Amino acid sequence: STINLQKAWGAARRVSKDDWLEWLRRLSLELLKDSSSPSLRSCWALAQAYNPMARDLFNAAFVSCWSELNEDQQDELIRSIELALTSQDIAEVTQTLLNLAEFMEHSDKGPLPLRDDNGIVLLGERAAKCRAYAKALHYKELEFQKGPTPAILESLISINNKLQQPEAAAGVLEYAMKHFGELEIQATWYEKLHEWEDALVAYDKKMDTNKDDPELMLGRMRCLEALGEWGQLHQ
Amino acid sequence: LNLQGINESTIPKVLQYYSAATEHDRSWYKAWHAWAVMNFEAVLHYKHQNQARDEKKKVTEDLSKTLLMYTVPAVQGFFRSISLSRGNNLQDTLRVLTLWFDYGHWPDVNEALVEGVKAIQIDTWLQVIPQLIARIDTPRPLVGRLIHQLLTDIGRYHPQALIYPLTVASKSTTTARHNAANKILKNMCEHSNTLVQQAMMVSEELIRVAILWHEMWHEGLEEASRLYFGERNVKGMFEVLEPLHAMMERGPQTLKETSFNQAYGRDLMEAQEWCRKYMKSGNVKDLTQAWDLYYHVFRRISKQLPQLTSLELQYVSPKLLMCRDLELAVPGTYDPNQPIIRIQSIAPSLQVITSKQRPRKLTLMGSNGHEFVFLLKGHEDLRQDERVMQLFGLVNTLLANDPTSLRKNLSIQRYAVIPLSTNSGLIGWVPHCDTLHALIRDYREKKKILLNIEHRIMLRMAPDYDHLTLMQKVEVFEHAVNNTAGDDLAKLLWLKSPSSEVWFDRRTNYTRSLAVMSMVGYILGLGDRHPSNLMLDRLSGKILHIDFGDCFEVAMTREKFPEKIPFRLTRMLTNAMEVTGLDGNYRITCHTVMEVLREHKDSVMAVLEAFVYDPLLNWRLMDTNTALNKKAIQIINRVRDKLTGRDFSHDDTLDVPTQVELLIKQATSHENLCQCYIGWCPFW
Amino acid sequence: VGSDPVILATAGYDHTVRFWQAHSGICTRTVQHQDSQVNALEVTPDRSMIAAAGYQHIRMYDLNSNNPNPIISYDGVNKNIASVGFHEDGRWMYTGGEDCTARIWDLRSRNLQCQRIFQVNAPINCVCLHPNQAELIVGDQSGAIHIWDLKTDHNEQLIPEPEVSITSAHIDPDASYMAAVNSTGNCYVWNLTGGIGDEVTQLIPKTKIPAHTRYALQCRFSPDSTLLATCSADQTCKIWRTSNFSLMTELSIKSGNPGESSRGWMWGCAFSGDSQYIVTASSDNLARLWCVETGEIKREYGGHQKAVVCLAFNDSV
Amino acid sequence: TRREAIRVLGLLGALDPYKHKVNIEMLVNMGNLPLDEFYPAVSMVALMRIFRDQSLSHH
Repeated sequence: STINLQKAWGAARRVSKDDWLEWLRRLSLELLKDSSSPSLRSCWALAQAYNPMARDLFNAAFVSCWSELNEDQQDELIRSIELALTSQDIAEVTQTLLNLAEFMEHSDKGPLPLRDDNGIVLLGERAAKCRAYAKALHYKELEFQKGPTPAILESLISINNKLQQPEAAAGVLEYAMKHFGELEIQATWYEKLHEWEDALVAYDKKMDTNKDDPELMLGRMRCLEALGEWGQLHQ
Repeated sequence: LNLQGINESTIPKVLQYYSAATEHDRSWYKAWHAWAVMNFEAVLHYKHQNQARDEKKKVTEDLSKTLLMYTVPAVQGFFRSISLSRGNNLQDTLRVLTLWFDYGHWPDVNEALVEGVKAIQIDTWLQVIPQLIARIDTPRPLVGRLIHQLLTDIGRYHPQALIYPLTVASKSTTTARHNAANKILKNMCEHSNTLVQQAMMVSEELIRVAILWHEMWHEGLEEASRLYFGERNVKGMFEVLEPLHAMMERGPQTLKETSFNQAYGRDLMEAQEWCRKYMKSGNVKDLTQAWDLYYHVFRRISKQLPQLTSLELQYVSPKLLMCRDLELAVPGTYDPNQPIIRIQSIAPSLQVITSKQRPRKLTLMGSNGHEFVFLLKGHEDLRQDERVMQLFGLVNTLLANDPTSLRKNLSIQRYAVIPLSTNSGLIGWVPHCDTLHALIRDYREKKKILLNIEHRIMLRMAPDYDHLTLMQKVEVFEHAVNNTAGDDLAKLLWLKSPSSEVWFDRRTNYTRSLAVMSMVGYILGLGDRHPSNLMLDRLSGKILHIDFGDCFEVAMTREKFPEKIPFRLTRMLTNAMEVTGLDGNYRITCHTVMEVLREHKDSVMAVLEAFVYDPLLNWRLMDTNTALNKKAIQIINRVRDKLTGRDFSHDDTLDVPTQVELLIKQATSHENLCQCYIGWCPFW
Repeated sequence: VGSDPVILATAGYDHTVRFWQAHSGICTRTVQHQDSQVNALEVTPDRSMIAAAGYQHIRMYDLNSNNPNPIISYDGVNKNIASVGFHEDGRWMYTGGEDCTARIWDLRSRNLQCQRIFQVNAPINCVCLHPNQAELIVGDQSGAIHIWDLKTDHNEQLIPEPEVSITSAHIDPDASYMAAVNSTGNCYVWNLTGGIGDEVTQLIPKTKIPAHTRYALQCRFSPDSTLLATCSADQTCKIWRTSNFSLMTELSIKSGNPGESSRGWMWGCAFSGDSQYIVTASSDNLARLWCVETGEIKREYGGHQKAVVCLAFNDSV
Repeated sequence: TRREAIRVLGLLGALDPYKHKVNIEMLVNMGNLPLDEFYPAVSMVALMRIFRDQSLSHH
């Protein structure tokens, strides 16, 4: 259970969904024999019979295997996690790979050191493609408590219309008034939250200073068709 | 009202203006609702005119003979609203009584109650049963004697929901109050002769389970000693001792009562003889032996107070062991449209909560195979805490018509308070819920952090924290906020949920359900609320509160720095809400509550006229004065001024978002948090 | 100690009151306090003793004799006595409580009670007094400056604006300007009127200056009627003048570290004889001697170990 | 079937879920016990999913 660890990690030969689902089953089989506790061995005889048995005890067999090696092949485990979801993203495979990074942070030993970033952008975009909106809000307080950059708060407005929580996105516009200013306020927030009354002053002060932007031209012409003023729109 | 208002010229105009709308549609509810409200406000306006222009019997007669003319629009306007209410009987029932509470000695009221009481359905007046008993001592032969006719009509259907307010009526203090209650109890024994004699046996023995014999002698000595030693009491000390001297005539019957006889029953009867050696002159040596015996038994009682963890019911009250197969149903949940659910028996052993105020956590046995857990208290105040329980359901009733309130789906849980006596009661314990004192204090040992680690450093900074001035309590506040972290309470929720979809829902339910009583308690006037009264659901995350019994200047009477803090603004309640700012789940949550609590005037002005005018509950205004006419007008004045929102500037009427903004920066800044008591703990 | 015309005393939280000298750098002695705090410090103008006031006690120390003892302790008044007022030579004494009372005390009387009671509707924050017992200026929490007379009770109630919280009040010896700084930072400037035998004192609104943003602590005029300082809690102080209101020197004790805050505030200020030196008390346990015009570090005394709120200052030469 | 079932479900109209609701364990025990006591207390948790009515008839 030591020499054979360097075989099923760096494969990178997965094309069809049979192979992508066959890798995780033998990975769950490999995680069983490394643990010194005898409770993990009894499920190895049942894993050959029951086929979803890989989706039963993969959380408990991960920490007992990660905390056993002598701090040398853990980076190979990180590279095996990171190179598994690079290309050809299957949805349940990404669900399994995000469930591997779930059991660790409930303990008192710290979260997993994936990418030396604790898994913010890499698994969050995969959960956003798999429509996990409860998982998309977990790294938001990771991004907020590690330095507010202007590429954070513009992504939470796109995960609120399909969440149908308008009060969570309504506490965003007044947050930038007394903390951020005026230069960081765009017309993206007024479009997805379905209002077109107070933003017309912003479209007039934005489109008259610079040239006629095409996206702002498409957004300006909705001000007459969403409120019911079809007289000026025909002109 | 927008142009002129109320004067002596628009009163006969609006009568014609509403009787024009009345004659078209008779089945239209508002023609007998709004016209009835317009008739009801005229009596209160005339009373305010009399008390503000004349008083501050020659004017009383000119008021009464004028109200005799305005009676025929007033009394008959409500009964058509109660024959067509169909669900909202919280307003149409009491308004024919409050005038009857004031001027019920009239023959017009006598002929008016014939067509209303004898021509109403039975499913309307099944909710006003405990409220119509507390007016038993009326000297008028017409007002105080209609209840004996009313219980004949009420008691014909559903007799199971009647004895729970009738039990506390036969245990009154003076003589003339409980004689009519004994007459009521003799009148109630004409149906089956099964429920009264067994319900008394259940109630008195559960009171015997609730309080013990040796528990009351603790405060019975602590009062009767300290009054005589500190406040110069002579005759009131015997008045304190005389309920204890009027107890030992029944005699011991059981094993615990025999243990009390062999443990203490030798000097309790004898010490009265020492009192008989005190009444002749007032000597010292003829009484200090009784003080020696009292101080000897006080320590022997106090040594057995940590030795009360689990008890068996055969020692204290084995009267629930002889005969079985009763009909005692579940108290509080008796619905007329649901089948009855009876209780088989009582559990022999039950876990008892040990605390400072000595509660009990009792259980019952249902008929479906499920347990029912209740809280049992004693020597406290809950007669004022049960008058705020009926207003917890009418909010959920009122939020079921406006489409903004339907999109939030409020789930405000409630229960029913069962009265036991003037000092003890039964609290409905909501199962699978918890306070936050058991979460943080068990989570604090998980990260190797002791309790006072934020406190002792302040003792390094300023050991006179309860003695500083106003300007010197400014820098000491933010030392536990800026230095220490605040994401500790947000992780203990993460260590409980199995997934993240339920987790964010429960964490946001922790926040969206605290701003629904923060303004209702602002109307009611809450203050000095320790977090052990919080009630958090450990399955869904709902916010409830208990112990509402210090409102209306009672919380602003004490001298140990009385705070002006309506809702909590510590770091826990701030960092529990997530990182979008401070108005995400607070401003939009308060956007909905304001209209549904503002324009429903008939429901918000139908509850506070009951317990304030209750003569058994005015004593909370007695605790302010170390009379009632000056205070009772100003209470409703303050209620109206908080409902209109004209509390700070009295020039204009502010709208909804400005009034929401007024309840933000009044507790955000630090001038109101440093005028607080040490028990509030702003460093948490 | 008693022969020093520049008297400077600093009190802390560890029951220590220390007298500091000007140009020597030698600590004289310490004064032990009994289980409470001292809220106000003021040198009596007789150049013999010093008065103080704290929680549930009013005591006075000595300047000539080392390690004195309390002889007469006027008690009976509780609940955070903060504001003090004294005679121009050291005869009368006035304490300010929060119970809406204006007590009149004496150092040579017999009764241990007050003389008369003036009732208001708000707790008293600041007390200002004329040196010959003429008028009384009372600041409150609600924002109503009261001018009161000792023998006729001519009330003058002035409400500038609701939702304010004033800090301190001061008047120049020329009796011509008055400044009121709230908790927000609005500096109300009022012009006086030279009425001695008539008590005219009709106030005129000169100029409102919102100088500071955060909370203020204390404002004080210059003895030469030239400058005006307003201490704030944002670790800086922008001193101004009277005539033209020009920014001369911004005394900034800020750190610049975003990961380390709450070092020390600008608690107390004291103008010198020619308005050149100033005494600065902070919470960093480093008593610095800043300058008015230049604004640099001259002397440094790390003697005290706890925070300092008030000081005692006298230039009785 | 697919092109007509959409017509059936769309010719009725829309529907709100708040009126529809009027008509109509795994990670908990680990939060109290440490990892040394959870590793024997998980295998039967991995064994009771076989004890749901399906996967017994062949093994």
